[PDB]
Amino acid sequence: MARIRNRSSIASSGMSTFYLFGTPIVNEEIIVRNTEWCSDVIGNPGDNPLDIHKQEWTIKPLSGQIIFGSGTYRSLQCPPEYCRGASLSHLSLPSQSGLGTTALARTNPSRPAFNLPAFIGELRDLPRMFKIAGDTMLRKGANAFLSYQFGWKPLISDISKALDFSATVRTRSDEWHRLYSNGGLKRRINLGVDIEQKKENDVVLHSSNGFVVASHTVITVRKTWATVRWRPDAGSLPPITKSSSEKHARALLGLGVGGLIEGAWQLMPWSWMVDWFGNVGTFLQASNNTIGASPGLVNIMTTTTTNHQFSVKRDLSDGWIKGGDCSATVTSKARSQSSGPTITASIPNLSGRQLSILGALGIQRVPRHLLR
Amino acid sequence: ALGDTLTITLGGSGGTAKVLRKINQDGYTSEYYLPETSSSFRAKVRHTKESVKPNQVQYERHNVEFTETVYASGSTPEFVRQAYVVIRHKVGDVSATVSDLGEALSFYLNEALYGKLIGWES
Amino acid sequence: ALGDTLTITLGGSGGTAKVLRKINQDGYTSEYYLPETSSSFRAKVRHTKESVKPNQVQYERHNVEFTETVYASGSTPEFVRQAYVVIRHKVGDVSATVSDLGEALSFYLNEALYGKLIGWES
Amino acid sequence: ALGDTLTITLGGSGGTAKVLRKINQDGYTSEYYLPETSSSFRAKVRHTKESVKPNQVQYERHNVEFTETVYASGSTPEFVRQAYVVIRHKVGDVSATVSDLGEALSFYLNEALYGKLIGWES
Amino acid sequence: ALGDTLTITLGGSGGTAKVLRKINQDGYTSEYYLPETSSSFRAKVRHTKESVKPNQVQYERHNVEFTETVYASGSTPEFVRQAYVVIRHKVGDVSATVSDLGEALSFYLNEALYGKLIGWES
Ligand SMILES: [Ca+2]
Ligand SMILES: [Ca+2]
Repeated sequence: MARIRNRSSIASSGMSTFYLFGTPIVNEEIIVRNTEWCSDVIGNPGDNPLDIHKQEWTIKPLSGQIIFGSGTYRSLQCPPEYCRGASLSHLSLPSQSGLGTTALARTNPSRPAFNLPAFIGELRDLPRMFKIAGDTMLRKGANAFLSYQFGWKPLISDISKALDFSATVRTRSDEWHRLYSNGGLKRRINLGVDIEQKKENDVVLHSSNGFVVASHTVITVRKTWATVRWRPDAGSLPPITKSSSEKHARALLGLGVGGLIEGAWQLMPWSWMVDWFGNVGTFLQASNNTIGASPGLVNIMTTTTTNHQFSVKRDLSDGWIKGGDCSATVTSKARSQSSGPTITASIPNLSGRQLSILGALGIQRVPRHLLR
Repeated sequence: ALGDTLTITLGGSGGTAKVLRKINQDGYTSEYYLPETSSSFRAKVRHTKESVKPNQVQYERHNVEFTETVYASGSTPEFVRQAYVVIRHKVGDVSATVSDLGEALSFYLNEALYGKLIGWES
Repeated sequence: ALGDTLTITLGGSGGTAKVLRKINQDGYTSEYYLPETSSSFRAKVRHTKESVKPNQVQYERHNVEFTETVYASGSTPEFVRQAYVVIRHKVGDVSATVSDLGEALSFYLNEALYGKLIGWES
Repeated sequence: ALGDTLTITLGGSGGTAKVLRKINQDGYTSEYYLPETSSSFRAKVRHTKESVKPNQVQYERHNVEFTETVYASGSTPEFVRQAYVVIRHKVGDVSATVSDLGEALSFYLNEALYGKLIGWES
Repeated sequence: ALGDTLTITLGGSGGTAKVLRKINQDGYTSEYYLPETSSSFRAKVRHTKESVKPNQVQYERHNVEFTETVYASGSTPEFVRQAYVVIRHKVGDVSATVSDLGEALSFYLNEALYGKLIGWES
């Protein structure tokens, strides 16, 4: 729901009196009324526009007195009556154009990715290689594949490397799935700062108990920035399988060659490895080492502020009048929403050391037909 | 998000409707309660996963229970009546077939079969 | 339940009214929060059931709590003012009697008697 | 300078027009990139000046590179196609005749000459 | 920022306008460049903090630098010209007074002063 709220604070107040016949004929009051009003939206989880209009004052009260026959007038600690209007506005500034499009164009995180190795095609086939090799060697002893400089130790080294790769890909998948949450990836850009100054002259500060004129100077500042959140498109995420079987497999491998010679090898988690290797292989080949993404809405925030400072001009005032310096500040803030044409980006998944783990696994030197 | 109230119709579609009220909500768990003169009604709903066995495809398990406590009267101590159901299937299975299984179980259970079961007849 | 909003009227009937709303719920406990320039308000509601022992009657306890904290100003440090009431009764007893006892407690306590208790006389 | 995008018309005049995006910038270096379903386009600009020597000539080298790579398909791995040009001259040289030499080199290269060159015709 | 081009009018407001072009930006550090047949124009802007001292006030620094190089001609070797300003004041102090300082200095300097100043006068 959209609500409009108004709120105010008292800045200063004072008293001014005129005596005649020894009587206070007029003793009128003066108030400074700090004012601000805001608009905001609540009850909707989605980001909403909002804006603020806000103003304050800072006044050094007048002082002094003058005497006449049976009558006087005095403005001690009396803030100037000029503040009763307090109407102020920001200075004109150059207009911005097409901020949303530029932000969307510059913010795109698509960038090239690491090249996919050739063995990723065979990635799905690793488990039966190892199973059949171990089974044949156990059936016919270790003498097998001595012609190829192969044995128990190379096999265990290769399977350990595969488990390392599996855990690394698992952790990376966990990280991607965490990223899908909490609104996706956020980025920020800056859209410049505009500063302008001017001068003003002959500002009447008081119209009773004499007259007061003061100089005027104005300062204006504007900022502008934009933010967007890039989130992976649903369904493009990698497999997110949890993994405690690898701990068990590593525990078995610690038994050494002697353990695997015993009934230990029949405890390998072949089915899990086959399923997950096939899933990851088909996913990697489906994509190209990348996750897709789409942009959410684009927002722009533009704060604007100005200062209005005065200095009392003493050449057009009654001699008894002293002081009267004052300053004012006006601030505004805004939040607004925009959207652009559909865009899709690609972000690398794994790079270098991630994919290089098993690029030279030793079992590849045996002909396939013996295994196949 | 079943609603702030749950309706229990004892004796099937016959009647005797009781209305339970929400009490506690935490960790994908809910439970409702209603006191009466001589008995109390309560329900519970839970969700969880199993402990993975290193050669095992993940499952999810769903259960809901009804409990009936009767306060002690005379020389007879208090006791309780309950009846609950649970469902189990892999993570990421097709929901249509899993749901389809279960309505068969509901259809099988009725007055006559409950009468047989209470008779220790297997 | 108890509604999303809780209203407290300082000064009793015809007094100053403040409004509270839900922030979190857990373990049969819910509590609310309100901010104010020189103070703040806290509202809490809790329920509990005493542990089961072999041979004696089991009890269950309900508690509600109001408290306001006045932010420290100058020399004066932080301090609070709170008041809470609890009801304890057995699991199976009739509700009307407990309600009547609570109503008696509520009716007995009034402004003048609050002042007299601040008077320290027993 | 260099705009937010770098336009490239592969195939010479009249070809398909692509528009790379500004993606990185540092130390007089900037680079443009664009992703595509079967391939990608890469364009970077670099500048460099050699260090000062006691008695030698101070030279400056520009570099511009286009790079094109196609993703793997089946058993065929990935491969990349690129071509870059450099210009070298002293710090205070006359710019216009350097531009004339650049025009000469650009004009000499044409599709026919590229065809002759790739055939290892020396 | 302030833009990508800066105008240098040699001889004050007399004329001879020169337009440098932005070449780089690294961490609040900017410099523009422009080559000419017999000269090169370059400008630099920098902002920075002093080393933090446990019990001394922090200071702002602004630097604006102009330089010029004349290419070797005949037997005359390379040589340079430059003129730069520095402003120092504490962090958070009033900006307008600091502006008035510095611009007072800028008003003080004029052609006659440089004519005298270059004559080693003091
Ligand atoms: Ca029945
Ligand atoms: Ca059905």
